[PDB]
Amino acid sequence: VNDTALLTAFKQTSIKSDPTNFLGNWPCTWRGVSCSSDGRVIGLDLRNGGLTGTLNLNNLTALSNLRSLYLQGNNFSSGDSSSSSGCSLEVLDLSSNSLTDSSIVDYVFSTCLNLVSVNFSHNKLAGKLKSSPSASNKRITTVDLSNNRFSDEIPETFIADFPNSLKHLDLSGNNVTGDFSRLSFGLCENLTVFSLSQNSISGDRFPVSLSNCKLLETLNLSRNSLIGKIPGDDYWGNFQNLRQLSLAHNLYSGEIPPELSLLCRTLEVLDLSGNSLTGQLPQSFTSCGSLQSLNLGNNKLSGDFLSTVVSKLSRITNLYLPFNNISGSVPISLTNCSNLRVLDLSSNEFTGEVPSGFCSLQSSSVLEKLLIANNYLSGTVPVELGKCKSLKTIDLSFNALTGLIPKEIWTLPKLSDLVMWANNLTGGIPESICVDGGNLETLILNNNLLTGSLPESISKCTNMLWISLSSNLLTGEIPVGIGKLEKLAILQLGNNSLTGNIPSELGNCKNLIWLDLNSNNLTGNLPGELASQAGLVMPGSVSGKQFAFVRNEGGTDCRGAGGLVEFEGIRAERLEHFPMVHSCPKTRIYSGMTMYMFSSNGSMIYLDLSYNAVSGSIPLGYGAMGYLQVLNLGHNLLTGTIPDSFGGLKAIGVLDLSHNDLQGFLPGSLGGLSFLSDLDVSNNNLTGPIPFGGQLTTFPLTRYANNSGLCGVPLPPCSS
Ligand SMILES: *[C@@H]1O[C@H](CO)[C@@H](O[C@@H]2O[C@H](CO)[C@@H](O[C@@H]3O[C@H](CO[C@H]4O[C@H](CO[C@H]5O[C@H](CO)[C@@H](O)[C@H](O)[C@@H]5O[C@H]5O[C@H](CO)[C@@H](O)[C@H](O)[C@@H]5O)[C@@H](O)[C@H](O[C@H]5O[C@H](CO)[C@@H](O)[C@H](O)[C@@H]5O[C@H]5O[C@H](CO)[C@@H](O)[C@H](O)[C@@H]5O)[C@@H]4O)[C@@H](O)[C@H](O[C@H]4O[C@H](CO)[C@@H](O)[C@H](O)[C@@H]4O[C@H]4O[C@H](CO)[C@@H](O)[C@H](O)[C@@H]4O[C@H]4O[C@H](CO)[C@@H](O)[C@H](O)[C@@H]4O)[C@@H]3O)[C@H](O)[C@H]2NC(C)=O)[C@H](O)[C@H]1NC(C)=O
Ligand SMILES: *[C@@H]1O[C@H](CO)[C@@H](O[C@@H]2O[C@H](CO)[C@@H](O[C@@H]3O[C@H](CO)[C@@H](O)[C@H](O)[C@@H]3O)[C@H](O)[C@H]2NC(C)=O)[C@H](O)[C@H]1NC(C)=O
Ligand SMILES: *[C@@H]1O[C@H](CO[C@H]2O[C@H](CO)[C@@H](O)[C@H](O)[C@@H]2O)[C@@H](O[C@@H]2O[C@H](CO)[C@@H](O)[C@H](O)[C@H]2NC(C)=O)[C@H](O)[C@H]1NC(C)=O
Ligand SMILES: CC(C)[C@H](C)[C@@H](O)[C@H](O)[C@@H](C)[C@H]1CC[C@H]2[C@@H]3CC(=O)[C@H]4C[C@H](O)[C@H](O)C[C@]4(C)[C@H]3CC[C@]12C
Ligand SMILES: *[C@@H]1O[C@H](CO)[C@@H](O[C@@H]2O[C@H](CO)[C@@H](O)[C@H](O)[C@H]2NC(C)=O)[C@H](O)[C@H]1NC(C)=O
Ligand SMILES: *[C@@H]1O[C@H](CO)[C@@H](O[C@@H]2O[C@H](CO)[C@@H](O)[C@H](O)[C@H]2NC(C)=O)[C@H](O)[C@H]1NC(C)=O
Ligand SMILES: *[C@@H]1O[C@H](CO)[C@@H](O[C@@H]2O[C@H](CO)[C@@H](O)[C@H](O)[C@H]2NC(C)=O)[C@H](O)[C@H]1NC(C)=O
Ligand SMILES: *[C@@H]1O[C@H](CO)[C@@H](O[C@@H]2O[C@H](CO)[C@@H](O)[C@H](O)[C@H]2NC(C)=O)[C@H](O)[C@H]1NC(C)=O
Ligand SMILES: *[C@@H]1O[C@H](CO)[C@@H](O[C@@H]2O[C@H](CO)[C@@H](O)[C@H](O)[C@H]2NC(C)=O)[C@H](O)[C@H]1NC(C)=O
Ligand SMILES: *[C@@H]1O[C@H](CO)[C@@H](O)[C@H](O)[C@H]1NC(C)=O
Ligand SMILES: *[C@@H]1O[C@H](CO)[C@@H](O)[C@H](O)[C@H]1NC(C)=O
Repeated sequence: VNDTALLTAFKQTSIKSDPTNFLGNWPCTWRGVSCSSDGRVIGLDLRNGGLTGTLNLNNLTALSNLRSLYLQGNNFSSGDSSSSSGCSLEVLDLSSNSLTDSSIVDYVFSTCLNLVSVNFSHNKLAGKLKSSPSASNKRITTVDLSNNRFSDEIPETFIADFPNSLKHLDLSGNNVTGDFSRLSFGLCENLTVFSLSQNSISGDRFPVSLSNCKLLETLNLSRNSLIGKIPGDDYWGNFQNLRQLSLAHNLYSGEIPPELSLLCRTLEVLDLSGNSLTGQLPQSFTSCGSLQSLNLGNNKLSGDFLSTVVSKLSRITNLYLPFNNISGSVPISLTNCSNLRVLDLSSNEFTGEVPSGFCSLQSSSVLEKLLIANNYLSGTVPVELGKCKSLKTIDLSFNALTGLIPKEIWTLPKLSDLVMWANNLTGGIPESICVDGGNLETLILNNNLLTGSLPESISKCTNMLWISLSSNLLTGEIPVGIGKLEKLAILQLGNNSLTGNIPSELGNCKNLIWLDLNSNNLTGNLPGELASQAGLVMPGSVSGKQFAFVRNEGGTDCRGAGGLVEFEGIRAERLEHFPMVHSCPKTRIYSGMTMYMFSSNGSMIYLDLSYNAVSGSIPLGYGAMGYLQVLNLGHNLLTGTIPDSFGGLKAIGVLDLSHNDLQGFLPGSLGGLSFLSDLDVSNNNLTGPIPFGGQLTTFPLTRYANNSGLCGVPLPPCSS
């Protein structure tokens, strides 16, 4: 069994697909294989090779001298059981694969006594935790079981049963359970990084052994169900080296113990967000000269501690306090934080004016992100913000601002996200956008009082992902240059007074997936190029953004098919009381993060053109939109017939064609539409039988009413 042969064996009895030809030259000359001088294999590096196969580690460990095995970033599944061979690995990397049989972990823990670092992260390893590395293993230092599918309670001695040289143990990203106080860390020597984050571990007390981890640098216990008070008193003196602590998204309550400031000699990161903490950051925390990231969001904190305490922290660079009860005016002492790059105070009870002193710092300010959404700020957008040349994101939405958008905002060089919807801002969009100022990714100013037209200059914002200007007082034509924005994914211009034709150039927007021009004054014909991207849409950087969708539940009497709104830093409760939510008698609020449902070769997703004066026939190409979930062409002057191609709108759930002048029959293929949950073809001149398949026979009468001779259930039968 020569080493040269085993790899070829592995290549034939494992690899199922090599679309990149990563092994075409297949001992030492081969790709990924590193050799020693004596002519023995000691390393196999096949990371990110797009390999599809079935890994059985015993066929690689047969190699006598193999100590390095990199298979991370592939599509390897788990193979048969062990053929009983000897292991010599020191480094093993099986990350980002499709392993499922966790026996591969029991084998590496039983054998592989020279194992230094192992990583199974981002696989599908299932089952309960059981085996810890062999006691004969005297070198293992880092072990990463994170982001798998492990289950059930953790063994009481699991962590403690690790060799004494362990330094880094990552168990985050599974669904293990258990009262945390019953878990033993043992003497917990040499341990510096430990994470149980993102599991279902309960516990109202910490285990006593944890206090033995005197060398701990990162303690991450976030996204569990730990309850009670944060351990105070002298407890945090055990961790004289702790640099990062996270107790976020647990069930902790009470005040933040002043004794937690024992970590302030070395603490660099604290995340206590997502609990039910009250009071303020105790004054004792002034000694945190090393703290860089303070995240206390989604709690119930209040008081003046931003000024009494946080302003005294010099190394602060990332400050998060959104979703709290902090009232009053924003403190100006926060400018004494000279190294502050990101600041988030959204969803508090702030009053007064926008903070601006950050920019007139004796030096240039490094502030890049300023977020104060869902507060009660008033006045105008300070022109002083134009001095913060490092600014990239500005979120002032859902305040009570008024006045114009200063020229100095639109010329901030690095600006990227300009977000101030749900205010009373006036003025227009400069003709000098993205030319003298930053090339934006998001321009979200819906529900304001802006006026004028949309500058043709918008064509210069080639990085644009999301435009929202709905419910303003805009006029003019939609500039044809919009078609140059090939990264533009979302475009909302509803509830304005726009005139002209729908530009054919919209079809050049390669990534456009959401188009809302409803309730304007547009004329002309439906451009056929709006579907010219069906089956070609690539996903893009617009994904991963907080949104909320308010579904108007009032048929066609309610204008538009709902409301999609950017929702960073905003409370749902504040939306459910927005009068535009009362615009429809009945509503439901969906919320989440923007996420494509196709990896490539997609189509448009949302199209609302209702309440205009567009005329002509429905372009047949519109039936090709396979991922289209909404099509609202209602309330126009459309003529002709409903294309039978509409039978290929497999993803559609809402289809509004009412209050037009459509003739002919309903395509029978609509019956094949398995997600069609809301159809309205009433108030046309449609005729003939209603398609007998799908949900079309169960809809209310009002969805077919006022036509010229429709028949069939739910209408009277056509034969009488
Ligand atoms: C422990 O451990 C843990 C784990 O376990 C961790 O955690 C982590 O962390 C991290 C950090 O980073 C993160 O990541 C990140 O994130 C972000 C986002 O975030 C957000 O969100 C998320 C999500 O959420 C979700 O999920 C969850 C769970 O799963 C839940 O809970 C929720 O609810 C949700 O869910 C939802 O959704 C989903 C999806 O869709 C679905 O499915 C469901 O159903 C629903 O619907 C989260 O997670 C987060 O959280 C956070 O935060 C918060 C607030 O803050 C808090 O509370 C928490 O705790 C956390 O925290 C954190 O953070 C913070 C701040 O914030 C701090 O402070 C602390 O410390 C911590 O850390 C939130 O909410 C994003 O953004 C990202 O992404 C990024 O990155 C990546 C890589 O990694 C890439 O790829 C991408 O793209 C991006 O990037 C960016 O950035 C960069 C830089 O770096 C660059 O490069 C790029 O470009 C970008 O940029 C930007 O910008 C620019 C300009 O500048 C432009 O251009 C562009 O375009 C853009 O825009 C990431 O991913 C994660 O997430 C976490 N996880 C967890 C689990 O949590 C921690 O860390 C630890 N700790 C310690 C150690 O201490
Ligand atoms: C700290 O701030 C939070 C967040 O703003 C406050 O919680 C909110 O308090 C209002 C008070 O009316 C709650 O509204 C009530 O809720 C239910 C309907 O959900 C109903 O029983 C009442 O008619 C009323 O509308 C609101 O739901 C609540 N928000 C959340 C997310 O729980 C809190 O009151 C503030 N605390 C102090 C001491 O100021
Ligand atoms: C832009 O369009 C609005 C509204 O017109 C559309 O709706 C109204 C019904 O609301 C309907 O009458 C019209 O045919 C379109 O479907 C215009 O404002 C409306 O003007 C009509 C004129 O009869 C008045 O009866 C309405 O009260 C008035 N307002 C509303 C809310 O309807 C507006 O004039 C148009 N602007 C331009 C520049 O064309
Ligand atoms: C920008 C993209 C990525 C998106 C923001 C994406 O992330 C969202 O998931 C987006 C596609 C989701 C969020 C809200 C959804 C609608 C909510 C709703 O009330 C439903 C009622 C009924 O069930 C109908 O049949 C289908 C309806 C209309 C849904 C269509 C799909 C929507 C729009
Ligand atoms: C690991 O090597 C063993 C030993 O060659 C492989 O087991 C054989 O697989 C072939 C092909 O499927 C069968 O015909 C034999 O009956 C198997 N047993 C033997 C030879 O004793 C095994 O398939 C290899 N595993 C992987 C994942 O490559
Ligand atoms: C990764 O490999 C898995 C199998 O391990 C592939 O999943 C199969 O893909 C075929 C099409 O090639 C489907 O017919 C099967 O139903 C799939 N099986 C399972 C269990 O999902 C998967 O396509 C591969 N992914 C790649 C190469 O990106
Ligand atoms: C479109 O935007 C306008 C902006 O004025 C909204 O008009 C509001 O309508 C309500 C109806 O109850 C009035 O109470 C408000 O006073 C109006 N706003 C203002 C600023 O006067 C309208 O609701 C939006 N939606 C549509 C037309 O469907
Ligand atoms: C998915 O998109 C790809 C993009 O590559 C399409 O395939 C290529 O399209 C480009 C133009 O973008 C042509 O120059 C290539 O000749 C195409 N290659 C092919 C077809 O192999 C692909 O057609 C799209 N798929 C669907 C279902 O629309
Ligand atoms: C079908 O058309 C009739 C006639 O226009 C509609 O009845 C009108 O309803 C509006 C508001 O609902 C009233 O202001 C009118 O006075 C009504 N006219 C008559 C003659 O009664 C009816 O609502 C339409 N049906 C649907 C489902 O839209
Ligand atoms: C582990 O800790 C023990 C006792 O403190 C020490 O002797 C040993 O050298 C440490 N091992 C490593 C690899 O640091
Ligand atoms: C505009 O001002 C009025 C003043 O009464 C206020 O009620 C309204 O909420 C403001 N608009 C917003 C916050 O979008």
